[PDB]
Amino acid sequence: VSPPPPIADEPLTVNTGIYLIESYSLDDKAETFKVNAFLSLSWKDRRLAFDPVRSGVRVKTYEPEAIWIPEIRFVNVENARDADVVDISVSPDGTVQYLERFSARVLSPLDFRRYPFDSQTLQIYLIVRSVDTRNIVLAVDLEKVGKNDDVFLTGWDIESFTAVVKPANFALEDRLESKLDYQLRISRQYFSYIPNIILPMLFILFISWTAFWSTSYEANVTLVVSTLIAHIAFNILVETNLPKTPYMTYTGAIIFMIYLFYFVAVIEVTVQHYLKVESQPARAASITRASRIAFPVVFLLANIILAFLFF
Amino acid sequence: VSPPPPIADEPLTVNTGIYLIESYSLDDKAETFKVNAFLSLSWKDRRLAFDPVRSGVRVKTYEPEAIWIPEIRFVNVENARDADVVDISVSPDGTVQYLERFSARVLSPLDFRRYPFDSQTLQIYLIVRSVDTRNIVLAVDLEKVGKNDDVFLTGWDIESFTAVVKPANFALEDRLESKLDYQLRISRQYFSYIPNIILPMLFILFISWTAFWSTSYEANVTLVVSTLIAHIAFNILVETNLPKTPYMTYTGAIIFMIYLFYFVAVIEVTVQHYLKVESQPARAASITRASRIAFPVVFLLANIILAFLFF
Amino acid sequence: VSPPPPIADEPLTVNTGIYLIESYSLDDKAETFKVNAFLSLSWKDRRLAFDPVRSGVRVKTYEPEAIWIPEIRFVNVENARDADVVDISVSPDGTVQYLERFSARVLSPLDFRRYPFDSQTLQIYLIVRSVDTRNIVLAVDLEKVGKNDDVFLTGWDIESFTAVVKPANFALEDRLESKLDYQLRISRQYFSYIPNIILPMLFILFISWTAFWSTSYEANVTLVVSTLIAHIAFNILVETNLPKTPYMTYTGAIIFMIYLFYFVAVIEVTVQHYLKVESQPARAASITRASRIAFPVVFLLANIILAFLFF
Amino acid sequence: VSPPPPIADEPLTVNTGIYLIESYSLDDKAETFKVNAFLSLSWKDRRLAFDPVRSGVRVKTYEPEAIWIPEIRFVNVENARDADVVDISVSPDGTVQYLERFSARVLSPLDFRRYPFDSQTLQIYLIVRSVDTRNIVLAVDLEKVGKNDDVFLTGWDIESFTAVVKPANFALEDRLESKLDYQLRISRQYFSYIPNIILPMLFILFISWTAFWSTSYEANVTLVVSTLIAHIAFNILVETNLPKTPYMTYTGAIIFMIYLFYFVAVIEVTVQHYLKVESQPARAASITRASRIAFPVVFLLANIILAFLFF
Amino acid sequence: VSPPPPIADEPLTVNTGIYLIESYSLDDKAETFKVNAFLSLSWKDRRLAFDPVRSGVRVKTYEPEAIWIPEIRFVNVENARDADVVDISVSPDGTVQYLERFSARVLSPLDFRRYPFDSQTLQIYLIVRSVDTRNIVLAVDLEKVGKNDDVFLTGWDIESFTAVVKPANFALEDRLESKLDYQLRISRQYFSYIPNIILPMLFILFISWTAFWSTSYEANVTLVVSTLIAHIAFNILVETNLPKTPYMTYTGAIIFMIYLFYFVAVIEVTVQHYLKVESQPARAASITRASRIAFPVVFLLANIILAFLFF
Ligand SMILES: [Cl-]
Ligand SMILES: [Cl-]
Ligand SMILES: [Cl-]
Ligand SMILES: [Cl-]
Ligand SMILES: [Cl-]
Ligand SMILES: [Cl-]
Ligand SMILES: [Cl-]
Ligand code: NA
Ligand code: NA
Ligand code: NA
Ligand code: NA
Ligand code: NA
Ligand code: NA
Repeated sequence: VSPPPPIADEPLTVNTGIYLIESYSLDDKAETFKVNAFLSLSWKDRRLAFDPVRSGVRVKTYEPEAIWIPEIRFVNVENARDADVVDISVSPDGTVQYLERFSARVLSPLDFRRYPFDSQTLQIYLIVRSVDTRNIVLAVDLEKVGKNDDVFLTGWDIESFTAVVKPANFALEDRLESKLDYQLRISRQYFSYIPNIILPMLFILFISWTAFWSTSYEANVTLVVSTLIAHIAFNILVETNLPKTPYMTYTGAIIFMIYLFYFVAVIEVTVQHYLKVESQPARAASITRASRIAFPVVFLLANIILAFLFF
Repeated sequence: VSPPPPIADEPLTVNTGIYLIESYSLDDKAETFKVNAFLSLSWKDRRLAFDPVRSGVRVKTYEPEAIWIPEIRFVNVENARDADVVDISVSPDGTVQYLERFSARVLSPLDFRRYPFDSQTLQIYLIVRSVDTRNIVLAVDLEKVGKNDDVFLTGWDIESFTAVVKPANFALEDRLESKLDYQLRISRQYFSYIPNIILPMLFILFISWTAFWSTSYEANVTLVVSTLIAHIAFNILVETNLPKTPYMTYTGAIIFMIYLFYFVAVIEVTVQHYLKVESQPARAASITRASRIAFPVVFLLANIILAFLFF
Repeated sequence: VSPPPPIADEPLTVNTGIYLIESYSLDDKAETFKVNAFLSLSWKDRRLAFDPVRSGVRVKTYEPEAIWIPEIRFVNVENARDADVVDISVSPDGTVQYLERFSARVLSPLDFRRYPFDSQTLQIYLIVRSVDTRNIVLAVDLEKVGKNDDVFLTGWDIESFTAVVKPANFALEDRLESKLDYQLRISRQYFSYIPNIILPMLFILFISWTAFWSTSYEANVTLVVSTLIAHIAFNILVETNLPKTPYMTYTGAIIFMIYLFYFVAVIEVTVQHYLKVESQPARAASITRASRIAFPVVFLLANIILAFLFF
Repeated sequence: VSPPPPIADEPLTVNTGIYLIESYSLDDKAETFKVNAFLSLSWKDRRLAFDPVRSGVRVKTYEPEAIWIPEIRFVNVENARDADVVDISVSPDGTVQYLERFSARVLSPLDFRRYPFDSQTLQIYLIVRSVDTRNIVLAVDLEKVGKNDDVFLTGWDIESFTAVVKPANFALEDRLESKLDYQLRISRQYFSYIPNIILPMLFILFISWTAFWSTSYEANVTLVVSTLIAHIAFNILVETNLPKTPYMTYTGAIIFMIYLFYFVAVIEVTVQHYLKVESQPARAASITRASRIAFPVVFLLANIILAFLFF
Repeated sequence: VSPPPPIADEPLTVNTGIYLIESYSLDDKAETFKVNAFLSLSWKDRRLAFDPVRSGVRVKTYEPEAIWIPEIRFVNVENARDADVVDISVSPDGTVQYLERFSARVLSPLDFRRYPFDSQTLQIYLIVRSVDTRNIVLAVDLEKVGKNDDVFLTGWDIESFTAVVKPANFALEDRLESKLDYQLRISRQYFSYIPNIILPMLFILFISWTAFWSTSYEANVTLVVSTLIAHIAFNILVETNLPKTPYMTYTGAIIFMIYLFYFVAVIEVTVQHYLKVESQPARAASITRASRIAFPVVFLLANIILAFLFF
């Protein structure tokens, strides 16, 4: 089969739509999600036109093999989509109405700067390559763009599914390509991070500060080093659920800054002991009393400044 | 092939029946499960009718290619089901009796609020898309719905496998769709959680309370901080077998609350030492004696209130 | 093609055989194993009979497409088996001799009660569905049942591969089904559990009992709490190699019981200190002396009783 | 079909070009990467020549089945590439212009010596096997060699995508082979290694050196042994993201050397205590004072020498 | 198609050759490796013979479909190999020269007794099943056995790739089978085990022996118990990279024996304290002084004896 011939010198407009059935597996480390959806295509093929009076039928159904169908592909996919044709219908004027159900693993990068309080715009790019006989341009039929009410992405809130209606038309290996941008806007459910990571991490830090109400070097060393090791365990746990970013994340900044607090608590604990041994308990006392106020105050201001830079 | 033509203006009724052969791999984190079952379909095609006297045969067998078969799909699947046709039989009146054996990865959300004492209703949605010539409606043939007595879901108790007999008929991309709800009711085997997570977690907590019968600051600091770290290990272990929920789970609530007990034990241990050093052992004694009763009592009431809110 | 017609009213007997070449991937968590074997089928089709004098040939080879072949399936498989036909041979009388080499992931439940000293009977169920024209019954040809001398299941001892020669004949969706039970009997190689889990676990427990020869509360608290944490690490390690059972396992019982020993060692360590502080070292001395004998004795009797209940 | 016949004694030149659409999943442990690209092939087949007046078209399209296409393979792939033909265009001279979109898992060794500050040259080898009738030679059409502006390897900086234009022509099993080298030059984003591994590791080491300002053997033993265990956790974490190299890596060398510092800190802590007990606090004092300067100085020079050997 | 008919009563000799292109993913726990090679087959079929004078051609190319090809299989594979035919060439006498490029996951057991200083012989078994008309025997064409110089197995040294030229001819289900043994000889790159596991493990052990230069029970208990827990972490790490063997490995032996050293250090530490408390510091002194020499000496002799038994 050959593509539909033009009346003048106009390109062929293939009207597209995506309707999400199942959205799943957002892998933060891999920066990938899986999709199960309807892909609907529509174009005019004058060669397929018929008279509904003479033919009796108001619509004709065709097997993909019988008629010309445009080679439509996804750009940002891992492998070629698993697709199964559902229906092909032709109207009297020759307007073809194609529908397939597909499944694909989409590769769209994420912005972890505000993590776990981040929002994302997942991208799905549709593309068509022009043939030598005719140039093919993509279009968005908004009535056939959308999603199921049951569509759920675990640990995420699905905000919207829309399309950037104007295609990106460009040359690639001396042939025209028509790209379309479908956008899935989602926002992370930060809830569980609070009782599982944030609050346990602050509790261990506050436990280290009880060393400011103790003269016992041996006990202090145990308090600050034990809690420091539990902080290393949280840092390791957190970095396992994220990829290696060339920038700092919100949780990353807080986790890093808390090391400085532990490091300075060790210097305080050391200085206090050294002085007690040097028979200077009075000077050691002043530094400990100051630390009781200084540590929570510097922690609160530091966190305010960090939240300000990130939000 | 074309669909069966109607006598009047009635829709085509495709009678369905899923019979579970194998139920396996319920991944709590992914909220998916895998199924292996028989799918049976039955409809009338007057075009296939024959006289049993003239043809001799009482039933005719057909290859899927030879006759019209409705395009039946699962809604909440990851990818299209792996299916293999077992038999196609036609009765004199033209009643077709289709049977296939399939396997699919079903995606159905889980409610972790009462975990590990939760029960679920796993959903399996069957669907058919109406053609322009005729509208197709699904039906449940209850004589052909069921499961093998050997069907076993590891770590779960299979309660029932039933179907919501009235289909959800609705429009989707200007065509009628007929959805059916098959339900697999299961309940978690909470047994192993008791000797592996719940009881070890309570033992370490009770070990921390032995600090209320000790005047040794150094030993107390070791007791409470060590057990706190083992509690962090259990929290990390528990959260690895579950997804990130925008709500609190039963085990989650208990695990979180226990941090508050450890935090308050550290303040008690600190206060007791401070007083002993300030030459106030009498006041420190009263607080320690009170803690011996207060801690187990507040723990028991808190747990009663939590069980009440969750069950 | 149609099935072979009967002489009288007798069912068609399909003679079966399985010869294992490769057995691998016994996942204890998934309760699955993978197999690569020969499936041999044999039946009489009188329509295929020939005279060896007239035809010259003593045997005729057919492509699967050319002749009728029974639809044979495995019951307890995850997905349909990957099969490749090796040979199809027809004798003068019409006896067909089919042979294929297949690979499948078998789902057969395991009994972890005596773990890691358990033995299993892995099940492989072969099934055939009767057609409307004729009823098909399965049979075991013992000369074609067996296993390769190289067959090795990692961490397991392969005892036998046999077949329960009498099929389970039953009705399923108003048609006859003939099921056959092939059994692979295996026994776990418990060896490595001794130097890697059992002996390290007993060593840490015996190290905790050295607290019965110490008056140092601070050292005792370190001994019992440190070793308790190493016991938690072994419990976590052990439960990762097993699924969640609704019953107690041998290792499970021992691991759990050992927590009680640690809990009671903490009470002893606490009581001893309390008394020393109360200026009652004599009473504390009696309890410590008793613990030295009591702890290993109660541990030995408890373990004898447990081994008795489980073996 | 047979290959194109020569005019004289010249080999057939198949012009190639790879245009990267997606580059993802660079696994350091496996030394693999995944690619999604355009493969374009072009050759002359005079047997396909046509007159456009006669044909009614200026460019002919063929299905792969219809015409002779050279068997082009990748060398360093795990399995055969997943390819889908996009277009085949024949011009009146007989110039075939083939285009396919493929995806493959490329196996290429990585040099971890300077890790995590390493740069790589990923290799992609194209090959063609000569037939008995004609010898096939590969060529690079530079106008068809490029990469999409969005191509992003997570945790890596993509520097260039080029081709070594001169093929490696050689004998293999008495037939000519024409190999082409496509190179992807990338450089690791070392950023995250600094706040997640390097700085936490140095902080714990500096915490161990606070033992040089303490006379408390019990506290010192806790300081040096605790931090040593946290260093073991970092070493285990680091070696999990890398394969086993028969050479030393930069991070590997630093991680190893730091063990020597911990080992010598333990000897210092031991010597200091032994002397204090032997009533020689003066000698112990000199060694401790020297250690305060010696340890950071020897650490700084050692690191300078290491950076010098590796960069 | 039928197999080539015999002149006498001689079997058909199929000449084989494997040429490795890619050898990768040796997974110790699964005892598997993945291979990507060339499989070349050659046999005489007198029916395909031609006169080069009359036919003009010196060689004829055939599609697999057109001529008889022997069903060649691998024995020790997980699934059937992914193969793609490269070329089929026929010489005047009727000598067929087949060539395919395949990929397979080979299952060959490994001997971990000397681990990580082990060497292996990975075995690849080629097999052919004789038909009723003729018996098929395999042969090795040494000129077509070999490997690419770039072939690299990560963490392993490839020594040789050879074939056991005499096939194992045997009966299996009353038909002859001709097995061939292709051997890939490899030796582990033990290098990284030295700075990552062996040396860190010895350092922690030597740190435990500093307890022999301390009278401080509290410090000793910390030294020996802390280092014991780090030894448990190395044992857990090591056993994760290996399968469960019914025999002892070299690393396994050393790791196990080191537990005995820790156990005896705890008894020494306990005895020393008990004596000091019983006002017997002189007796405690003798035992401690002896332990300083005894422990490293018994460790050195034990290790010599172990290396001797294993190498
Ligand atoms: Cl696609
Ligand atoms: Cl489906
Ligand atoms: Cl099957
Ligand atoms: Cl390829
Ligand atoms: Cl094979
Ligand atoms: Cl034999
Ligand atoms: Cl034979
Ligand atoms: Na088409
Ligand atoms: Na059909
Ligand atoms: Na301590
Ligand atoms: Na057949
Ligand atoms: Na071709
Ligand atoms: Na053939």
